[PDB]
Amino acid sequence: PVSMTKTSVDCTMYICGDSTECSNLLLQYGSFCTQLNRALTGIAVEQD
Amino acid sequence: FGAISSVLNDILSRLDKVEAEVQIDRLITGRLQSLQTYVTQQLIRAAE
Amino acid sequence: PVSMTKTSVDCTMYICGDSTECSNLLLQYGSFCTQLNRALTGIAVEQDKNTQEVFAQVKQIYKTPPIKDFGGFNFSQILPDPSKPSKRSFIEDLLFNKVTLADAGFIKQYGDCLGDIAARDLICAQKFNGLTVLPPLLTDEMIAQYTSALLAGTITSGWTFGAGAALQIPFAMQMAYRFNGIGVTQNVLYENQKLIANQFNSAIGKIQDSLSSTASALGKLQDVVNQNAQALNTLVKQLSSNFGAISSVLNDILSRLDKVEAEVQIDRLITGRLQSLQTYVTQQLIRAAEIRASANLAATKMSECVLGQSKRVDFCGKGYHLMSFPQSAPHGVVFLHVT
Amino acid sequence: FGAISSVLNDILSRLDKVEAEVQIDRLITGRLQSLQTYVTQQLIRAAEIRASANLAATKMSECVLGQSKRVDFCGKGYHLMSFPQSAPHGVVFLHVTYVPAQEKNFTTAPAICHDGKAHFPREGVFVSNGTHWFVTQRNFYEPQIITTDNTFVSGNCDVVIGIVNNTVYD
Amino acid sequence: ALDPLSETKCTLKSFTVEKGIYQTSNFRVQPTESIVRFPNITNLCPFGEVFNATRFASVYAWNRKRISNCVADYSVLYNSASFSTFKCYGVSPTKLNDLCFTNVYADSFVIRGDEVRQIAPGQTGKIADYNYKLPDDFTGCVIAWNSNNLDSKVGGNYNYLYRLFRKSNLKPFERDISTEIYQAGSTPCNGVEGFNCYFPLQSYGFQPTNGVGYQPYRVVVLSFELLHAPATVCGPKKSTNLVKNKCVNFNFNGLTGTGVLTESNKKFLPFQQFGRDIADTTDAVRDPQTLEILDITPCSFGGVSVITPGTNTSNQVAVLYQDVNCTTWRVYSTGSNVFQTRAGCLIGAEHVNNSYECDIPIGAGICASYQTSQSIIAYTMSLGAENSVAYSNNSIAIPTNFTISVTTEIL
Ligand SMILES: *[C@@H]1O[C@H](CO)[C@@H](O[C@@H]2O[C@H](CO)[C@@H](O)[C@H](O)[C@H]2NC(C)=O)[C@H](O)[C@H]1NC(C)=O
Ligand SMILES: *[C@@H]1O[C@H](CO)[C@@H](O[C@@H]2O[C@H](CO)[C@@H](O)[C@H](O)[C@H]2NC(C)=O)[C@H](O)[C@H]1NC(C)=O
Ligand SMILES: *[C@@H]1O[C@H](CO)[C@@H](O[C@@H]2O[C@H](CO)[C@@H](O)[C@H](O)[C@H]2NC(C)=O)[C@H](O)[C@H]1NC(C)=O
Ligand SMILES: CCCCC/C=C\C/C=C\CCCCCCCC(=O)O
Ligand SMILES: CCCCC/C=C\C/C=C\CCCCCCCC(=O)O
Ligand SMILES: *[C@@H]1O[C@H](CO)[C@@H](O)[C@H](O)[C@H]1NC(C)=O
Ligand SMILES: *[C@@H]1O[C@H](CO)[C@@H](O)[C@H](O)[C@H]1NC(C)=O
Ligand SMILES: *[C@@H]1O[C@H](CO)[C@@H](O)[C@H](O)[C@H]1NC(C)=O
Ligand SMILES: *[C@@H]1O[C@H](CO)[C@@H](O)[C@H](O)[C@H]1NC(C)=O
Ligand SMILES: *[C@@H]1O[C@H](CO)[C@@H](O)[C@H](O)[C@H]1NC(C)=O
Ligand SMILES: *[C@@H]1O[C@H](CO)[C@@H](O)[C@H](O)[C@H]1NC(C)=O
Ligand SMILES: *[C@@H]1O[C@H](CO)[C@@H](O)[C@H](O)[C@H]1NC(C)=O
Repeated sequence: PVSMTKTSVDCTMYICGDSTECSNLLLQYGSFCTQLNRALTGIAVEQD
Repeated sequence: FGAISSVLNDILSRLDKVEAEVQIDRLITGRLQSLQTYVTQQLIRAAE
Repeated sequence: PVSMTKTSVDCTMYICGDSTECSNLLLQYGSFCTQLNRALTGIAVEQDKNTQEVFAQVKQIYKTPPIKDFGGFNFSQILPDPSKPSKRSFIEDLLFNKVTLADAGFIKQYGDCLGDIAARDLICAQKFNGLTVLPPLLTDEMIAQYTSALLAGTITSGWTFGAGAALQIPFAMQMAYRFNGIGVTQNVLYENQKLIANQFNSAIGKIQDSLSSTASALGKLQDVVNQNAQALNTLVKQLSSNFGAISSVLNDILSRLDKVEAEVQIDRLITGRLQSLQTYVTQQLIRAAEIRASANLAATKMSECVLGQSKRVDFCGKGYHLMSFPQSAPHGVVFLHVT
Repeated sequence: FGAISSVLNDILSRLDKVEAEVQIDRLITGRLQSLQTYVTQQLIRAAEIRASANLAATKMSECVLGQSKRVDFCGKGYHLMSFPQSAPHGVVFLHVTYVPAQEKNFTTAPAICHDGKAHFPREGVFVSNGTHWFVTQRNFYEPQIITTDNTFVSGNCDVVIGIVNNTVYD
Repeated sequence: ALDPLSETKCTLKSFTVEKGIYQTSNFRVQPTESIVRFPNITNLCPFGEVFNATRFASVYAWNRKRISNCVADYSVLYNSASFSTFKCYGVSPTKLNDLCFTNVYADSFVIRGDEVRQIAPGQTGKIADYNYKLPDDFTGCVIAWNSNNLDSKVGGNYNYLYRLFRKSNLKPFERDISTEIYQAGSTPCNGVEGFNCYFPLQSYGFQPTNGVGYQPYRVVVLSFELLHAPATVCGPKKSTNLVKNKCVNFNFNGLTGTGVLTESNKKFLPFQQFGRDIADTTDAVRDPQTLEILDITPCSFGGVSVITPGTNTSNQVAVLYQDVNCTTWRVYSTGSNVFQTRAGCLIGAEHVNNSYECDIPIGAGICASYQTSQSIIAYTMSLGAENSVAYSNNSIAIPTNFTISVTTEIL
């Protein structure tokens, strides 16, 4: 094996979907979604 | 995740802002934990 | 890359700061902080282990020969200059100048962080939240000395010092045998000695010019340093999360609520900060595994390209490998492969 | 984990279903987090162990099943052979290698000029014991009389730097 | 807490410590004094003008009064005021004496005894929907007390009215005093009452012989903000002197904390009271009395390590302060041996000029060992034995013998 599937996650979409109140409450976290997306982007770049 | 329901729509239609806040926070914490576990497993598999 | 930044975390300081009630509540967890500190200590020890494996392969310190009569081959660019306070080569100086560390030293006094500097300075903010950076066991001077001994052994003795009991040999005959190792008869080496020496000197000068220009090519070490700094800064920044509590500040909750009402908020904050610390430690462990793999590769390359001539294709540069020269670099090694 | 007690029995005997539900949920979350941390650490250690085992298999293939030319891959020195041994959760390689022991100084030249042509050892190095010149292998001092059978001719003597004149036997 | 060695023993959960260096807790500085800085206000809050008012307003026209520049010493209400309901939402009651309140507004009205429960952030009902609604994120305290001896008349007190038949629910903290005729049916009304058209305001009975649920109740709702703005209403806490450049506990306008206060170059805007860093912690504060800006710095700072040769060998230990330069010092003790290496000050280890192989890695090229009297010695580690190769342009070294070496590799 050489490469694996590259994935991206919309954390707001996964956690809250279309709920505005849930997104407003999730705004009190912020950096964790960015950290997860940064790790996923690093994995995706490493695959290529 | 310890909440009354796993659906944000049911909680929002069932409780006011104050009462639904704790349930939405529990759901947010659980889904963030799930995303973190997925990202950690993806990182380990990417290292392999 | 060879090693990464070694970090230590005061979990009580990060989660609770100076709050006595928060520390009393955090005492009900106990073992998680010890587990995180154990993992961080393992990573810190592994960094020094990687550095020792990469650079301390030989324990027999060889000095630079005085005469320096190497048959027209010039190594002053990769040999140390005693004028510099650190006995490192000019190319090593260029490599050191192209990587910027987060902190110049490792001692940041309380008076230096007193005042507004506790916020403007990222290191002050990290240290005021229980995040400290441990220095490597081996200084840059000692790594430069190890590289110096390896280079002196590989130029004066060639491959023999890698097998013990360094045997002196003229560099022309070492080049002749290395030519014989790649399928070319030694008379080609001896009949083109001036040309080969001139080409080697020109290539060394070209590498020096490339390093001295704006072209860095040292992005791996800078990426490692930036990753460590960004992880620490994200750990600092995550302290502003409420984690479902009324506030992200323990002082506000304590001044705003009694013991019973503030207990749940402090527990939520403790859980969130413990989760953040756990995520940081897991990411550090993964990055340490990657750095350990890189350091194992670097040690193998040092053994098979500097201590000897490798027949493996594209393992010690592109082309038919002749020799290799090691150079120290911030948190890493630079191999000059002559092929 | 923020609950009133760490024992489920105490909570169940102390609270009804509704009041004990939150405490049991807190305990469940904490213990699940502990299990997740243990599994992640086990995965990282398993990756490290897998790397070590791959290295061990490569060493078994290249040092026990054959003689390796890689430096310091099958012990310190010139590798001769290796012997495997089992051990609890691991392997022990006994690497048998050849190490030079007693070195001696010699005066050496890159080539020898006999009749206006340069001669080269083609197997080892030219050395002198003070007055006469011999040709010997590099890893062991076995001086031999310099002849045309252990030398080859290439070019003149005006190009090689350091060439000396000595008699080459026929 | 006895010494770093005992801290390491507790952290390792064992009574014996092996040889090595262990990171302990960071250097901690305990506060020495406690200071309170409140704005200098002497006037008492108008408790008589609020809870002792002769006439109260109707619930549909609830009165709002601003409270500013006063001391909320509510203990003065203990003498004569008895409250059936006193519920605080955004603050614990026991902390009310140690806080300062930003925007104090008292909403006073009179309702039924059964409608007191409707005065809450998330209640429904006639009063909660059409007369007076509290916000979901309400920060304040609701107080209610029976006023049958004041608001009841033998023939019936009809001076208090409540809004009925409203088209939509009232927004939080919204007042509706319109007297337009409500249209319940499909027939439009033209300013007259009849059939499906009624007056929106109805009067309470409020007779002395009525039940406790039908008796009048006076309700005062205090709304305020906490620890975010300058604030001008403060609790009955006596202010002390301002202490600077020392680790003290501080209570600034109700915000409690611990740290060192220093003069600040920050220029606060007139509406700003507190400054926060990127971690949302209060790092700057305006003094309520001197109106000067002060930076707050945490007392604890600096990593600490403890080096031991093993409890089975000796109880002697060395302490490395990674952020202290020994050239008062932020150290637990300074006994005789002080070296001040790189990576911190080493106390309890004797520096020697000799170089040995590393035994206990201190860092920055410095190692420690337990040598012979026996003591802990710190030294610069040796990279190896010094050698020179007798290189020459015509000299070679050739082995005349060999050794068959067998080495062990564990994987
Ligand atoms: C080996 O290379 C160095 C350059 O790194 C040579 O030093 C240069 O010498 C010339 C004149 O000989 C000067 O103009 C340069 O300024 C020197 N550069 C330095 C000192 O960095 C050195 O001469 C070379 N060795 C030989 C034998 O030619
Ligand atoms: C082989 O390549 C070398 C290097 O490219 C050639 O040497 C060059 O010769 C030209 C003249 O033909 C000179 O101007 C250059 O300065 C030389 N370069 C160097 C580095 O000395 C050489 O001519 C080529 N051919 C042979 C047969 O050697
Ligand atoms: C605030 O006023 C607006 C407008 O006067 C109200 O909106 C009206 O609501 C009625 C029914 O309640 C509708 O028939 C109108 O068509 C609406 N008009 C507009 C312009 O929106 C609104 O309900 C009032 N809010 C409150 C809380 O009383
Ligand atoms: C004149 C109003 C000033 C309001 C200032 C703002 C906040 C101060 C807080 C609470 C004061 C009212 C307490 C009433 C109950 C007393 C205790 C009891 O009997 O149980
Ligand atoms: C005839 C019974 C129909 C029940 C239908 C089911 C759910 C509907 C809910 C609540 C209706 C009763 C409200 C009583 C209190 C009114 C508000 C108040 O005064 O505080
Ligand atoms: C060779 O001679 C040099 C001095 O010229 C000496 O230092 C070295 O030890 C000698 N080598 C051997 C193997 O005797
Ligand atoms: C060198 O070797 C030759 C032949 O072995 C011998 O005749 C001669 O005496 C030797 N010279 C010295 C100086 O040992
Ligand atoms: C070594 O250098 C000297 C210079 O004095 C020279 O005479 C001699 O020929 C050289 N020998 C070799 C083998 O290059
Ligand atoms: C070898 O012979 C050449 C030509 O005969 C001569 O120039 C040279 O000096 C000789 N070598 C020595 C060491 O004398
Ligand atoms: C309220 O009025 C009563 C009766 O006049 C009086 O006794 C009491 O002290 C008053 N309380 C306040 C706070 O003014
Ligand atoms: C009272 O507070 C004011 C701030 O408005 C300040 O100017 C004044 O000096 C203070 N008085 C005393 C006696 O502290
Ligand atoms: C400590 O301060 C002195 C100057 O007082 C300085 O020379 C020294 O380098 C400092 N220590 C370190 C480790 O930098």
